[PDB]
Amino acid sequence: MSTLYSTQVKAVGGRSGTIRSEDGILELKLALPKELGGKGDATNPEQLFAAGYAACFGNAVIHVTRSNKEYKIRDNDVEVLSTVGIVANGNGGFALTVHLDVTLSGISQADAEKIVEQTHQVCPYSNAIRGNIQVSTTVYTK
Amino acid sequence: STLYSTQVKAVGGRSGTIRSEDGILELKLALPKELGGKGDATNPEQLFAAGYAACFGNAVIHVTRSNKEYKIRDNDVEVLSTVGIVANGNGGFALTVHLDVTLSGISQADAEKIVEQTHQVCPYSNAIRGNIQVSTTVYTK
Repeated sequence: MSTLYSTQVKAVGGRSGTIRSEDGILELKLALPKELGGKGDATNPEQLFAAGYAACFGNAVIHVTRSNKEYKIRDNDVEVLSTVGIVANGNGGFALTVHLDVTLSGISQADAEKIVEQTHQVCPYSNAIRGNIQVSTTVYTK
Repeated sequence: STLYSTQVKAVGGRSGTIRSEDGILELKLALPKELGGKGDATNPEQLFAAGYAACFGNAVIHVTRSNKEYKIRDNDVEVLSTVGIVANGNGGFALTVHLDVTLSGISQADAEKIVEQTHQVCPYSNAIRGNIQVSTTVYTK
């Protein structure tokens, strides 16, 4: 299959530097959080990953709910709260952890759990990290 | 032990919003024009490209300063990530990743060896190994 969309982002200076997409849409400074000896003035790779994952997955949730043909939902009926952490692995190394809190409005609990299970096969983030990060997921309805 | 943890809330998918719990990261999201959107705002692929390129560059700095053959400052490292989204063969989507990594003031062979070492260190490269075959080109400027 051919690539549906591609984008480029330039990062200079590591976790204390800057990032800027080539189209200028995304441009912001980075800072080490206080937990890693920084100020926390600005975002960080974990925050950026958390945001992109939560947004991909929520969109895939909408996409799966609508392909199942049962529920009437609008986009804002889906909320994903991602928790992204960085832990120590091996000797001195670092690994990521991900937990997803998925809240669906106007859907039964069993259907929401089945929907969320389905979207893990859809969102490219989940497919990207399967087996390396053991993603945990809790499904809420409201 | 968990050394740092962050939370981001996303409402409405690729046309909605994101907001970190501490308020530091708050952005609108839009579908790109290639997918029929207006492209007013960022998207999950840009966010991933930005996070990945920032980790790898930071891990490149650490690896270079761990072999201790070159004295290098932060802005001597630049990572240009190319992230695409493609449909897989099984009713889902997959990411593609390419990294153009530019290291100032060091030889080509040392830069290639440093980048190879970094791929074992950056959590994002470890996060996707076996699912995404990352391609990498090393430049020395």
